[PDB]
Amino acid sequence: ARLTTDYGVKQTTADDWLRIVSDDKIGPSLLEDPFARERIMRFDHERIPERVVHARGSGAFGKFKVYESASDLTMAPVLTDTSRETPVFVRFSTVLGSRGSADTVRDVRGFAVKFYTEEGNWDLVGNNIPVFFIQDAIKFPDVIHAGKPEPHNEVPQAQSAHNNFWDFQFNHTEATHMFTWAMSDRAIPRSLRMMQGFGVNTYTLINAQGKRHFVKFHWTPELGVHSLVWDEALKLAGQDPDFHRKDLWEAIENGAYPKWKFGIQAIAEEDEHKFDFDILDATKIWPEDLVPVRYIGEMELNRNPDEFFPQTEQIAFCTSHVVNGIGFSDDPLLQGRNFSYFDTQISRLGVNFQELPINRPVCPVMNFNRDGAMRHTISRGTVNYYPNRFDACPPASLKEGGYLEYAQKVAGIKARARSAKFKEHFSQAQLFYNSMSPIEKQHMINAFGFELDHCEDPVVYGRMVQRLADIDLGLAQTIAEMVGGEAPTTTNHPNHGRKTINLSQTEFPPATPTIKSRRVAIIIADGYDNVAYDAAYAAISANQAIPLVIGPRRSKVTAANGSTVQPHHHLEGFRSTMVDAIFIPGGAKAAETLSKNGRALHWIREAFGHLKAIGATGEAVDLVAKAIALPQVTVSSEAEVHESYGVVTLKKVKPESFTDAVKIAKGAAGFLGEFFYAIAQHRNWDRELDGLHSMIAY
Amino acid sequence: ARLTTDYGVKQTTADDWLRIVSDDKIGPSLLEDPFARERIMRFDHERIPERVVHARGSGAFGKFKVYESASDLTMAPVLTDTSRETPVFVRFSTVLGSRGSADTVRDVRGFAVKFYTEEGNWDLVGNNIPVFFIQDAIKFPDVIHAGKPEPHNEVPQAQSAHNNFWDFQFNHTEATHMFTWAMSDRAIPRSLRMMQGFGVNTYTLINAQGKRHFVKFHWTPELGVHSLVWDEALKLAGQDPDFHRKDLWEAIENGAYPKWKFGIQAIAEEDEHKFDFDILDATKIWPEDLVPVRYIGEMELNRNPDEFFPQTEQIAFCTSHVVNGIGFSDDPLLQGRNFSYFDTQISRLGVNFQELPINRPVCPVMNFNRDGAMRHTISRGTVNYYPNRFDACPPASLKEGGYLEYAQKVAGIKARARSAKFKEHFSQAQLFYNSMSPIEKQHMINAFGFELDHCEDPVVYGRMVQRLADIDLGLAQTIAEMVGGEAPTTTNHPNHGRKTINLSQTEFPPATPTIKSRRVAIIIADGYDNVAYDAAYAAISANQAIPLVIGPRRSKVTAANGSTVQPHHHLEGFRSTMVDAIFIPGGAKAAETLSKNGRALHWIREAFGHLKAIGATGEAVDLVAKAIALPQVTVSSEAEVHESYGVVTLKKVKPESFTDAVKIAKGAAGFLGEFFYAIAQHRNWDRELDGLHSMIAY
Amino acid sequence: ARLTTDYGVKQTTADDWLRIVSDDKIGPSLLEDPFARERIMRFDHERIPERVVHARGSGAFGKFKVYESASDLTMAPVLTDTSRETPVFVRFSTVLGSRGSADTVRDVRGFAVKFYTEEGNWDLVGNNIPVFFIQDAIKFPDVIHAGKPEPHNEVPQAQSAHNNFWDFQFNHTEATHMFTWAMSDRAIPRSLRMMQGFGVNTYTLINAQGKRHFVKFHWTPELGVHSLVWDEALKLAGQDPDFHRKDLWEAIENGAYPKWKFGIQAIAEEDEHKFDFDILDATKIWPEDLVPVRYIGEMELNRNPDEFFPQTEQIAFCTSHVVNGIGFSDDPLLQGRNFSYFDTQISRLGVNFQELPINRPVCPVMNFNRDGAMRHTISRGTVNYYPNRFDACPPASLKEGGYLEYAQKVAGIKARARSAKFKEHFSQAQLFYNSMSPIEKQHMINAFGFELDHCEDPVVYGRMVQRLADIDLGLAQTIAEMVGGEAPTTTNHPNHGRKTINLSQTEFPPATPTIKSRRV
Ligand code: HDD
Ligand code: HDD
Ligand code: HDD
Repeated sequence: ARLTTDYGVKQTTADDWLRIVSDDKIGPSLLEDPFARERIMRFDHERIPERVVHARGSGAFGKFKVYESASDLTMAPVLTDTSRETPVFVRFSTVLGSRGSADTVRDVRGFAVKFYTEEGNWDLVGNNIPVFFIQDAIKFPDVIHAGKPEPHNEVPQAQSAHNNFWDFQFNHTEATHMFTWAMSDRAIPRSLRMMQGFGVNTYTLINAQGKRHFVKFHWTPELGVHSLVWDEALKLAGQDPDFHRKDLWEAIENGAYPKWKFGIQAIAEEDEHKFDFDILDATKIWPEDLVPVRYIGEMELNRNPDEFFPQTEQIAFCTSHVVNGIGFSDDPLLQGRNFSYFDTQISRLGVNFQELPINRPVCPVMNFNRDGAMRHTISRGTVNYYPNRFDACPPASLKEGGYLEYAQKVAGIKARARSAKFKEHFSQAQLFYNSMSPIEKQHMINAFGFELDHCEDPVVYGRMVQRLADIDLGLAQTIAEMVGGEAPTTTNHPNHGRKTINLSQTEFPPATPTIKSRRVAIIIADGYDNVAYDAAYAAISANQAIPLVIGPRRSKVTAANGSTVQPHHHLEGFRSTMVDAIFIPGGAKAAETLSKNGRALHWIREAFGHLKAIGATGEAVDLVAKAIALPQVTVSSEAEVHESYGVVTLKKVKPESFTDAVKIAKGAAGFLGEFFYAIAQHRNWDRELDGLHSMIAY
Repeated sequence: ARLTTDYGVKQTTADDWLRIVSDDKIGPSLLEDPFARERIMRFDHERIPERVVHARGSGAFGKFKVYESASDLTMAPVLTDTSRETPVFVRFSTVLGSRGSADTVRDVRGFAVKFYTEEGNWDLVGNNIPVFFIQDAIKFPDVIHAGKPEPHNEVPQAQSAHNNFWDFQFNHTEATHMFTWAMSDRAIPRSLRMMQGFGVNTYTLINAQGKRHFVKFHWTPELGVHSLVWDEALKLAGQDPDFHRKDLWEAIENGAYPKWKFGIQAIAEEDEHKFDFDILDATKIWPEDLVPVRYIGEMELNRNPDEFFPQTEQIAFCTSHVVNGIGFSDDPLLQGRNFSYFDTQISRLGVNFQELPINRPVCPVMNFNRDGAMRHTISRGTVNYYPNRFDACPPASLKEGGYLEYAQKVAGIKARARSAKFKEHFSQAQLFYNSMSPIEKQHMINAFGFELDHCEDPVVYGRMVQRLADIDLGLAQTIAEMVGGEAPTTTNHPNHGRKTINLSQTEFPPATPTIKSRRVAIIIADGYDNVAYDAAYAAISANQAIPLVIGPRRSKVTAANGSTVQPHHHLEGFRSTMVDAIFIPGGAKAAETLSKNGRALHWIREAFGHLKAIGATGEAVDLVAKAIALPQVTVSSEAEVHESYGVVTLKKVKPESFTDAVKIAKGAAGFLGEFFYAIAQHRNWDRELDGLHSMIAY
Repeated sequence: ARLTTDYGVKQTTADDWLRIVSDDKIGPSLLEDPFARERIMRFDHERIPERVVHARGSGAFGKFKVYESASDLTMAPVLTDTSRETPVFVRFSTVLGSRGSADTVRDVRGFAVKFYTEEGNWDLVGNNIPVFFIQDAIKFPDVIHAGKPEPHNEVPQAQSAHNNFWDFQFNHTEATHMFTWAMSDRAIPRSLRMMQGFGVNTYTLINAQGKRHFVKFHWTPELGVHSLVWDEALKLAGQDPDFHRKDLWEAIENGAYPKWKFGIQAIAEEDEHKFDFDILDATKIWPEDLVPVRYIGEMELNRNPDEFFPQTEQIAFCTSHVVNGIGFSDDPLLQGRNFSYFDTQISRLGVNFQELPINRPVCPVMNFNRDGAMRHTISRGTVNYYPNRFDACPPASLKEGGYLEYAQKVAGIKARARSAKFKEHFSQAQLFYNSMSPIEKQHMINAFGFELDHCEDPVVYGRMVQRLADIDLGLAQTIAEMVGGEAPTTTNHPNHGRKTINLSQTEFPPATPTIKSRRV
């Protein structure tokens, strides 16, 4: 392999333009040089427009397969064939930010899946939140413009924390349910692999008998639903803007393929109008206590892209992409969406976007669509229209797999309006808030407090405080004292206190106790205990977790016994925000050095403040106890394992200390068991519920 | 094969949009319909920008091979390997007209060849005229804008016959030589298969020893150089705007692959400054009496495109495309061209145009050029720059085929100017006019007369008449009496009368006497002589010519003997302008009917006026004689074959009449032989030289 | 004012698509609706390609004026007229990051100024660092690709802290001087209003007598040169990615218009070859102890944009934009740059980009350039070429202000190579490091330590440790103990210890003691 021009001509150098030159005097560059001009021209035109929304995203290839046929609901083979595996590509994303914005901002997350079925491409373009801000697609530009950077100065980037966003939220009551979800932990996921996915809009399924069902699609992570805490999310946005992109890529590269269970909620054609809300209203969820989610399949991502730009950046999804057996409903949000995903590709990619490798279906494509810019397809023949004398490219009958258009009855008048049930805008917002656990309510309170603090206009946060009273009077009062304004004492939308299942993240734990893919920092310094170090390192690895050694330097650290190791990073190059938990082995010399290292003390205080599991043995126990300096947090004093607020310690290490079985469960006996259990729980919420984090500086 | 969307979903119909409908009442179309929107969207975006120049063109695939190695001049394998065949695609075109303009207008013709060599793509982007209007590329917009439709009203289409064109010709004397060629028969070729091709600019060749030669490339048709006459060219422009496109496609489909000999003119590096003119001046030819053309190869076109748009419309050529062993010179016209063919593709096709099938090289392409709109190429790897730690994609040394940049010495100052010899602008214009045969001079005179007649501004044609005196005083006078103005009696640029070889088309006859691919109309009517008909039809076919039967109707025509035939076209659907010659068999009843048919009489008079061969036997002889009504044109009276001005007749057909050998040569004995000889001569110029065409109304 | 379509038809609502509907049942949306389709279509096509480099940036309007005529160096009125004020628009930016990336990352900062002079638009497209990574423009794609997110996974965003960047730095020694500047505090400015600006390449000035001078342009902040500290810069990148954009907008809105002094370094045509380095080598600075900076003007930014997208996002600069009296040199980096700023606009904006309000000159434009996509200009007349019979749009003579092309002598051969003096790649890197104050050296050490820590390939940081020995042996040892690798004990490029003036930020304090614009 040797350097060539794009037209195949080999070149002798990639370092000099053709110019006039002499040993002692340089001259002008020549216009004639085709190699140089081509290099610069290709470079000059590398960029294409970013997606108008969901510009920041990461994707991977995978496979989908149903383990239970849904033939009773649909005749689409992708959902009925339990023997075939369907290839997919999934792109996750944020919504408001442009291409270089951070992964860990507070925002809705896109969850788009392209199913390359034998019957054509089916795209399920969803989000990690089940509802949306608006009921009619016509207002998408309004809500997006309001959330995006303000027009005069293009501030702020990838943030809803500003005047215009909250101005729209207050003035468009349809969005009430949505901004409640937006302030919940759902909007700051720990990993794209640890969040749900939803079709959001109401679609339809048609079976072999022609019977139709209205449906909602669900994706549920087998690792469970987990989130970051705000201070941590903001730090990561700067310290590692690629946190989620790297998290996904790393897991797949390590063989920890993320999986999701695929479920369907179905309502028979005949029961369309049997609910208090309109089942086609995208600002409404279908309470699972009324319509259960039926899980029938599983999807896993098992292969990273070969090259990001031609694949992840150029992939195009659209709600318009449906295969036989799957259809649309009169959902007024979905209806306008179909128009958009085709239209936008014209300028973002080009009219022939379906020819791009990543977008092409895996089955035969036959039609008379022709030409267009950058056309690669060459079609032989003298005819390009139907009907024609050769009966070339005839339509497919229904029996041959032709798309079945449900003959839905339609009656009414042409008008710019929605039906009666769409007028209800507060009930589910209250239901959602009511269903949140205490810690989740606290996080939402902190979110409103931060967001409205960043609204400079007293009219904006003042009005929002009034609106919050329509969700919960107590909530309004708390926010009012935090950001200003006056919380009303009454409301025309009383909160009756009902709650529902499967809304709180507490109802989505991992399929089984695990710490798979979690990152655990092992903090050391010269003189560390090689014994505790070796035990933890092996146990972390053997439990599919990632051990990351952090030391004062990234060259060499010497253990108390003389053995050495090269840490992965030094204390200044990384931060606790980047890991799931920290472990510090003993060694008097090491503990003393770390106790005088401000950066190290911060690692401990921050990990504590961010509610992460902390484990320490030997002399490191006193290090942690003194770093935290909280009487509420007790530690081991002898050879007994001790746990307090997710802080696991063992001061006196004995021969049996690391011989106990490693059981990831409540009330484990050994040190590693209890430590891993704290990690498996993701975060220690009691630490925050008891206000301990508020006492620490991090 | 069944109808599907571009994303692979089978459809049941291509005739109805999804709408609200009932048996007796139709309703509105639905926005949700993805199949219909995709159909219309693809259609809405089918067009791409036409080429800014040479927009109207036709192309085909073929092969090239040298039969004599030019290793003494270059080490480029494409010009030294006599055992390999190099695939090529050639696109011919006009210059000024937009996409739907006519093939047979008066204009320079493009002759672009893309050589898909094993060492990369080499493009020889030439024209059918050896020189150009300007010396510096910076003025291309000026000459093109002047010739193109005038800006205020966009008139006229594909014509140099208007004020602005001739305004520029007069004011920019560098163009004198060129407009002389433009008014010659070279600008109205009979077929793209019957014209020469030239690189025009001076290129360079470098051999294995590193020695360089300045060169000119030539393409010479084996069918010879032939042209149409003006009245005919204009009629065809309307009657069949695709005349040349069809001519090329038909010949190839019929197995008559057009061929050209490839030749090179070479001047040693050391003799660069040994001529009166600058050898890098594109407004100058290298007189073949001074520098002979060395023919070393042959190219043939043998395959029509599979689909016009993705291939012929999207192919991109550029002077920048050169392979090792071939280089550029300081030709100030060529220098700027190199910049243009890359630049223009950005908007016409797209930055990734080299990825299109038709443009891709046939050898490996390896470099770090990346991304860009509509990117199909996927490159695995973590590096995309040089130098890199994996030494990925290193440059090729000269021994490995790396492009050799000649270390040409350069000395002077930075300035917007040309050197001394470039200042000569009239000598070769005179040489060209002097070298033209009498008939060619007459055709040029008629051209200037027609072109200037179409110039509304007295200042424009008035000045041009003055300029013509700088070419030939007699020419100026003749044009002045034809279009107005006052021809000067003197000139500061005397024409010394010298002539040179290989300029007149008379010096480019076919490789051997032939009528291959020529079209011959056989005009009949009920009662025609089946004998003469059968004889001519078989002889035409057996000599690789195309017999086209033309009758009063296109259903059935009955011969005098009762046999029948269905003509290819009726008299009103075709015209003599579309064929090379006409033949009319006998049959008293047929001749009588045709003698009273105005359209038929016109076929004869027009064929005569356009100088085409006319053959007739039996009763058709009197038909032709009376249709032409010229004493100067004599015809057979007995059983003897008679020829007069390309009109071949035989009044009394005998058993031996069609048993003579068919010899295409001067003074043949048989009727078919003499008739075919007249056809092989292309046109009868004596007919025009003696003013016989002027006596006929057609 | 009432809601209308783009074609002027008033609408009754912006909340509902036209559909089939009844009091109790909603129906499908109608295809016929032009108002709704137009709303969504305009929205669907709002975005245009971001700049291939310097995608993240912020700008403002201002004015420039020379207080001392430089007529001895040039006859360009913008630099000789002390009575006129020249309007300008300035866009500041980072280099590697895409549009939504953070303001406070470690990176070179772009400092582009468009001068709307009466004699045409003059753009001075500079950076906040005086030198560059490469000597020949042909390698721009290499250094940019190396620094940008790696191709397979598009990681990391707006950071030089990764394998490929440091792989290129080590392997292309021309970049040694540059990466030293990149690790200094210059790459993490506290404010765009507190950093210098440099033309970087060597330009030329021609006076009324036709005499030429080779020059370097300088912008020096009156508030002084100040920087953030790393931990702070990283936190801000997440806590307020618009920190610099807001800093600039706020200051201007509050009436604290940022100012810069404009200076010129000039070398007479005759002394072109009198230095150890080639004066046209962009990897070299002209030591101010050898060639002093002559300050002659001042520029201030005093007005924020009316709308970011049509102005700040769409503005196009190019080194090709020079007015009479200002020209180019054979600087092999500048030479290729001229080609690029015109070419890239074709896909980023469109061929008629010069018609956009923000790009249009303030003086008459007359030529025969025509058509092109989205053409707004309408030209009356039947002629569009030169020469023509009406002598329409004739050229301007030199006395009439026509651009003066210096008749520079040129002699040599056509070849892909640079001259002798370009071969020196380490001297100034050492000079720069030597000139840094103790605190600045410490910050650079911390930078190398952080950057190389983020290089996963032992070969990458291992080689860089070896390269650092060519700058300073002590530096290499310190970095080696911080990130790994083995610091060599010797070097073929000894550091002689010489220092020079005006490199350390300590030599650029505010014009006068102040806390103006500071937040407390
Ligand atoms: C009619 C306009 C409209 C409406 C009402 C919505 N969107 Fe949308 N969306 C677009 C118009 C759009 C778009 C402008 O057409 C985008 C960006 C560019 C593109 O390719 O598609 C897009 C992309 C886009 C993506 C990114 C696909 C990718 O990764 O490329 C996701 C995940 C969603 N949308 C999700 C949703 C959800 C869950 C919605 C609420 C039910 C929603 N969108 C309503
Ligand atoms: C610098 C500008 C310039 C100059 C001085 C010329 N041309 Fe050119 N030509 C172009 C700029 C151009 C172009 C604008 O770049 C075109 C049209 C679009 C395209 O692809 O290439 C083109 C196309 C084009 C084609 C058509 C290739 C095809 O079939 O696509 C031919 C045959 C020529 N040119 C021939 C010539 C000859 C024989 C010239 C005189 C020696 C000449 N051109 C001078
Ligand atoms: C030949 C390629 C090339 C080279 C060698 C450089 N650049 Fe460049 N630069 C471009 C090719 C480019 C570009 C690709 O054409 C850009 C981005 C898109 C655009 O409009 O211009 C650009 C933009 C760009 C901008 C942003 C203008 C804005 O705000 O829009 C600045 C400040 C610079 N460059 C500064 C420099 C400096 C100080 C350089 C070293 C002396 C340099 N560039 C070398």
